[PDB]
Amino acid sequence: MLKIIDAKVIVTCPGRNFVTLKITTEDGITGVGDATLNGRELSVVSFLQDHMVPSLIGRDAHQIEDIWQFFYRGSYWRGGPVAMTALAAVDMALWDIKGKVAGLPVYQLLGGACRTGVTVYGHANGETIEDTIAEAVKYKAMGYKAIRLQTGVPGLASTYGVSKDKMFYEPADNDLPTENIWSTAKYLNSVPKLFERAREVLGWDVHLLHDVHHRLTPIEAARLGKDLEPYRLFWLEDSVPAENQAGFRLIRQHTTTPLAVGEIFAHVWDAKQLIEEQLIDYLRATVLHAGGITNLKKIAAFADLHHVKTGCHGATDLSPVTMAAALHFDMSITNFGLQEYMRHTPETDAVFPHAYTFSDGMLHPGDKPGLGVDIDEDLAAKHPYKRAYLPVNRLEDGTMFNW
Amino acid sequence: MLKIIDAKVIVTCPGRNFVTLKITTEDGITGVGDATLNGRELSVVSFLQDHMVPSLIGRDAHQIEDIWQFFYRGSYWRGGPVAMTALAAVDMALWDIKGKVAGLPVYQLLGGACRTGVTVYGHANGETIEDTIAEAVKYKAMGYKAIRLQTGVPGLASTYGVSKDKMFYEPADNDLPTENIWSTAKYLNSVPKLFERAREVLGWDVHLLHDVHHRLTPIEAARLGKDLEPYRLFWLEDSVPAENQAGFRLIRQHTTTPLAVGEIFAHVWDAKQLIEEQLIDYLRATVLHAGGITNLKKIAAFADLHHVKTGCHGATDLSPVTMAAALHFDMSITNFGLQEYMRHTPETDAVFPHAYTFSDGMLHPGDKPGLGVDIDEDLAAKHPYKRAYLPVNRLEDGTMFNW
Amino acid sequence: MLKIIDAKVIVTCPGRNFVTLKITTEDGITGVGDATLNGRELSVVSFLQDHMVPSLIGRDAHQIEDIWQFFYRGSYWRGGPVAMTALAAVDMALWDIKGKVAGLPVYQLLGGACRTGVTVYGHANGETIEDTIAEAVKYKAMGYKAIRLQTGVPGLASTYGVSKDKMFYEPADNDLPTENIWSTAKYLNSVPKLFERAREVLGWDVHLLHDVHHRLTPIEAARLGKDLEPYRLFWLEDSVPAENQAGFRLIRQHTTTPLAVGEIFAHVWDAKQLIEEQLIDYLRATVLHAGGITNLKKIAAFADLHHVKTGCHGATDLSPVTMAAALHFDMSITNFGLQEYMRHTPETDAVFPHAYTFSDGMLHPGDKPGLGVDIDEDLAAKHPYKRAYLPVNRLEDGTMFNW
Amino acid sequence: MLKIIDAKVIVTCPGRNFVTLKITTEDGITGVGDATLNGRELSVVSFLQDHMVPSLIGRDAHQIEDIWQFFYRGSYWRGGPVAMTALAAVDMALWDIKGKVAGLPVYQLLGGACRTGVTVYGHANGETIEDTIAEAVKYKAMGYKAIRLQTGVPGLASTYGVSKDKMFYEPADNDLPTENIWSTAKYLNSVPKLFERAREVLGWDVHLLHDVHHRLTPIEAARLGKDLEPYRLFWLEDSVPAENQAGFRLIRQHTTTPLAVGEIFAHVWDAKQLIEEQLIDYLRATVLHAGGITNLKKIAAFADLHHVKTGCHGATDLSPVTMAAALHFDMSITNFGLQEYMRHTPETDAVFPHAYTFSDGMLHPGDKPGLGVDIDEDLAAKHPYKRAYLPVNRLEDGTMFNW
Ligand SMILES: O=C(O)[C@@H](O)[C@@H](O)[C@H](O)[C@H](O)CO
Ligand SMILES: O=C(O)[C@@H](O)[C@@H](O)[C@H](O)[C@H](O)CO
Ligand SMILES: [Cl-]
Ligand SMILES: [Cl-]
Ligand SMILES: [Cl-]
Ligand SMILES: [Cl-]
Ligand SMILES: [Mg+2]
Ligand SMILES: [Mg+2]
Ligand SMILES: [Mg+2]
Ligand SMILES: [Mg+2]
Repeated sequence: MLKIIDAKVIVTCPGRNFVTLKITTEDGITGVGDATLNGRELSVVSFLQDHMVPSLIGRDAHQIEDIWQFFYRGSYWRGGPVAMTALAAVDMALWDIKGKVAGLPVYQLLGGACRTGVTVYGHANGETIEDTIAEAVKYKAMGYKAIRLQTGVPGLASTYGVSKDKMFYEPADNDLPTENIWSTAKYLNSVPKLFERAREVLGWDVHLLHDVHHRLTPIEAARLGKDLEPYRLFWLEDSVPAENQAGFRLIRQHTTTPLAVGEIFAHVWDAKQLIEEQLIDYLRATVLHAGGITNLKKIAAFADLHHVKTGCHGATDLSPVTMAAALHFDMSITNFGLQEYMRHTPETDAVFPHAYTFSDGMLHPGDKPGLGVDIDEDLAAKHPYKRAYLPVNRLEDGTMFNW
Repeated sequence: MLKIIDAKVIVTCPGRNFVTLKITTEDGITGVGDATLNGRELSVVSFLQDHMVPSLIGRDAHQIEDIWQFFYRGSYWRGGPVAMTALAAVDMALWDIKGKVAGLPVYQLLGGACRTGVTVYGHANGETIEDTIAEAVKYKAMGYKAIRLQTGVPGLASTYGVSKDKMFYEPADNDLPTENIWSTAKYLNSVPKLFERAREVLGWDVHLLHDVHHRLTPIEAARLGKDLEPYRLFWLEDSVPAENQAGFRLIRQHTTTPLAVGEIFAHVWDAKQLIEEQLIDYLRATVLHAGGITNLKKIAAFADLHHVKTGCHGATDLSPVTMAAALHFDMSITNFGLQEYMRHTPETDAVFPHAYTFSDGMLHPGDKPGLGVDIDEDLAAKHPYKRAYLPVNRLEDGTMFNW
Repeated sequence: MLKIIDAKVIVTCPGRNFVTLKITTEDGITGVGDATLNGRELSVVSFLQDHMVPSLIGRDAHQIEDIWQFFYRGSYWRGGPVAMTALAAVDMALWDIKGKVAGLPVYQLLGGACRTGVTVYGHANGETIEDTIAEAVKYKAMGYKAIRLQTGVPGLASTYGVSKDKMFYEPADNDLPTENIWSTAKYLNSVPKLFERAREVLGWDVHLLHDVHHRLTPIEAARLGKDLEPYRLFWLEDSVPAENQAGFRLIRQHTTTPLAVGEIFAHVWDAKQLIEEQLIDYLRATVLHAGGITNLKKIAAFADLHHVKTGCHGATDLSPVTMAAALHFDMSITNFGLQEYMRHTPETDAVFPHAYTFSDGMLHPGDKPGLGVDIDEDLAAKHPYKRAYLPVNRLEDGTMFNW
Repeated sequence: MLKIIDAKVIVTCPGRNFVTLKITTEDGITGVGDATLNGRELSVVSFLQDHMVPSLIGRDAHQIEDIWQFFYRGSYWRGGPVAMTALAAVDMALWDIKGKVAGLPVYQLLGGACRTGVTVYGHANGETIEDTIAEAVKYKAMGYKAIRLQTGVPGLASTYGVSKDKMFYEPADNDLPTENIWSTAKYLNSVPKLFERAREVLGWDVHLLHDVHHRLTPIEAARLGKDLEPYRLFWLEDSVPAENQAGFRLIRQHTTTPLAVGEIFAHVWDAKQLIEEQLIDYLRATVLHAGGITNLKKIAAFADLHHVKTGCHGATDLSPVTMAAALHFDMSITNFGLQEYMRHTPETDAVFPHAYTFSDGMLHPGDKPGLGVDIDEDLAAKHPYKRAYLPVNRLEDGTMFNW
């Protein structure tokens, strides 16, 4: 019986915004969870502290599932990114506690080690094809086994994933949304050239990825998928907005390029049709935005029935706390595919001291009891919240579109 | 060009919590929109004032659809109760402003009057059948053409819809969520007697409704539906949790009792399969919780291709701002089914003076420019926020369940 | 790192045959897992000691999921009752060891407590209706919340569930399989009277079950299901052989009597269509015959996406080791339906001392570290293996049929 | 009335393990059946001798079908490789007896001769493409009309089907499973080159096969299928693990390369969806592992309705007894496709003297009464069981995978 005596939502910006729940049990055992929802951070803060937290006090922290259900069902209005991100943080924290009590790293509870480390991909980008490739060469020298390639679009001032940042990508860069302009035709005409060149310079053993980032229609993705088959990509991610899951039928019907989707998914329902109809090969949903370890685990199992692997989203806006948690999950399942790994700042790392390590293209969560992560509150207090928005995207005619 | 110069979020609790958005244009033309999310109110307040509101400043209030898209797509993490309720408030207020600029009630902009008024249902409930029927008799004498009936379950301390309230039902009643105990079997064995007796006393002209409130499995709903066929109910609402929309296939397959669902839906995607497969007869989604007049209008047109009518939710946690917007939408569509009408408190009515009127079993939005509703800010300020939660539900063995 | 130093298979027959696997770790921490396959026991014994066991030596007992996969995939010939029962024993014993290492009951590792106990059903049976009802009355007085009812068929020497046993049923009763004679028509014409009378005497609060035990065609099950609707059965189990899972479509299409199936299933693939098409309401698959806690947990999460609950089989040929593992799993899931509970003999209980307890219609696994169960090897050795077979069934014309 | 007076399970290892049932009738007529289940041999031994055999004694051997049903249904737990391999051996033996009594080879009972002999394929392999091709040239000179091609994968230490053995392949080569490492990307990049070269050297009249051996996902096989179309393969076998039969839809949708699957199948249910949806062109299931002559015959008939032919598995771990039986089946059906033929050792041939012969690319079962095979018990006793396991396979990251 592990009485919860305190729960606190902490907000800090050591290079970018992060929200963190910290839960303290009667005898001083603590657990932390990530609750960062990029571009909408303080909405999760309230949902937690004004609403969910008062129900945590006095409860038995052992009851992870019951607590999961109490909040998911109890809110009445169900699901959604704000609600499911709040719950992920409770869940992460509860598993962290569980691990400490058991005296085991969290993966030891979830099925134990299924591989020697978690293979990641990094983030090569450049304004030109040459730029991008040079970045990919760098990554390949650094021992990355998988690399994502993004490059500027001829005749467009900007496009997703290209900037001055090289080991990562931080698009929430302004106190109002940065405005972008877009042309599907110009992208579709040019981006295949990138992977053609990538194969010429980099060879065939390295895994290459691409994030389309919500900008195509199904018949368009189908075609990009087709143009990309000669270069044997690891996956083509978020090719089309997926609220209409049937949208992926057209793509699957026309290309064999492997498909990923789901960083934004809040619950299993966002991916069910996609999984059950075998329309994707990788699910990108994370413990952070789809309701924590408890839920992602149920989802991965459903996914394994349909040849679907995990390709968990790994952007900078997932704190080290999420990443510790993602690693314990990644380690413990059979159908793991890949883990995205964007480098945080050295200030972020200082605020969220963690046991996980990177070597030979792989992350490993380490073997500390629980998650193997904590939050330095004093250092945290040194960096207050600063408002920052994700960018937005319009068509050439001004049409409001998808960034 | 109608420049937005200010936009403020107002929180008041004249009998229960309500969140309101009030937008002001350069020329002093104002609009209001409801943003209430029962039991998770402050989270919407944050989502709006900390995140959405700053983007409103300086925009042209005329661009309703662009602003709608800007917010829906620009959030990146899409949909969900929080985001869509916040967007509803914006949408309602822009429509209000549109109305005023045009010197017309909103419904005149959306298609014109399609009926002489909007037929409502009221809520009769009680511990015993005779208590519930006694109440139904009152509502009929009051000229209601439709009545929802809820009654206690023999062998259970409490059930949905049953309490000391007669003209409404207000479960957001405690500083921590009230816990309840549920038995499906006891409920299924008893409720049909409710309606048998209802028909004996009230006869066959009055429409009789029932809200199952999330507590059945499809095969159980099938059976309850069948048991209730003899009494010709207008609808059987929320019989099963709808995240799995294919769930309704089994109900539809076994009973001709007409089906309602959707008060908690945040977007078209929560109902798409239900509508396209003709699994339901009434959609209960509202302008408040499904992204406003803009979104609900698209949804209604889609629903009409498949014999689905509107039966919008209208419990008291929808403020009179919602009700005004709901009544304009209701007036303006071919496929109107019915409108729920729970009496707000006198204090609430005073805080949100409105033009809409109730006569002869029907509401009417009235004919003022805009929505015909405002918030009295001085009066509002006399009624501070008071934290209050919806109740939760567990099975006899203690399993977390749905309320 | 928990090196496996020994792993031995133990065969004993304290009232009936049981096969047990006992794994020993370098530091003297041990675990047990049930490996009993009624009527084909020694085949599992061989599969384990001659083939699987040698691979266990020297492995890290922590790696539960890897060992699970090693054995499932490494056998080459996959699935099947033998292989999956043998793997179940391994899985149970590793979970037992995991529990002990962590100083926690297994259920604490799988999600924590979700209910205050695990509601069971007992078995009332008899030659005549009055004999069966007489027995149901006893079980109700004993505080059972659920009761299975089986009764003799007029015009048939014998039928399933009927015999001189009251608190259990043990058909593995002869050195060569007992032969029986079956008539579908006589059964279908009589059994509904069972439940009519059951309801008259026992009333409508108690859950009433029925195991058809494989003897119908879909169109026949459809009809029996319909005939039994008036009596509101908790479930109708194994109504038809399920190798053809589309068979349930016709039943589901014609009746709202809730359906159970699956005690004999060896893997997820035996139930996948049944679950995904919502053809059933309860899955009867067990940790013993479907590859253990590891597998059953994935299966349960899948079943929960489709309104399917667990109604695990629990006849006496599942040893108390199975029951301990079953109770930890049952305690830990949101979608628990019910647990079958057949009383083991006193001698059996003595051979497998256990922590689980029965009170007020509910079992509880208790709170010892691990599964909370052991085999007493000296006592076990006093009860040699005794060959015993399940009975077989033929039609009136002599056709080999299903028992 | 042919009373069975004795049934004996014989175990021997004349180069590799084989299990054999021998059944003796009252007047001295005997029949033999194969019961070898590679890597799990003694599990079938027990299932037979400890469990099934006692029910054979005293029965009428004429009753092949009733006996088939008695054991398949009678076991209660149904199907699975262990159970279905045991039953195959009973069935083979019973048909062998039947043929002797009738004084005819077994094919004469099953429909008689449908072709002049049974066309086979052999097994070319090599570390390099050159190696493999040279082996295929050899086979083509030896008069083989069909040849399977396997070759080493660049940058992998090992891969399926390559070894020092040339007229066959014996992978169960160790007293614990040999461990292998795997890379899908490296295989997919290189194996098409093999068949390109094969066509250049060998020409277009010879039939060429390839066994993928369980290592791809559907979208991957689809692609390999596509890359292989220019070389017009006879089939691409076991491209993906088939427990999810819907997995083959994606492949069929994208390639016209002919598909085979099923050596591991235990029953019709393992192939039904695959057959009924026309997802494969060849079924590889055998009399050995899918329940003997009786069952495979029913299956072939179902297969003929959907353009599916037999491509029976023929590895060394099917004894001459199985091969005699496979030939009588192959001879007697309209929809025969191909028979795999790996050479046994000369010691195996001595222990299982057989009447079947090989010439001009074809096997023929001969025209002796019954199967035309027996087992030399004295020679058999000269070679005791020796434990040997099939290999296993992990990904580069250590993930437990499919061999
Ligand atoms: O149909 C209804 O009126 C009910 O579902 C509502 O009272 C519901 O319980 C509340 O609006 C939830 O806030
Ligand atoms: O539901 C049940 O309890 C029955 O199906 C079992 O008694 C079954 O007959 C035996 O467990 C088979 O071993
Ligand atoms: Cl939300
Ligand atoms: Cl939301
Ligand atoms: Cl098996
Ligand atoms: Cl088996
Ligand atoms: Mg992305
Ligand atoms: Mg309702
Ligand atoms: Mg049963
Ligand atoms: Mg093969």
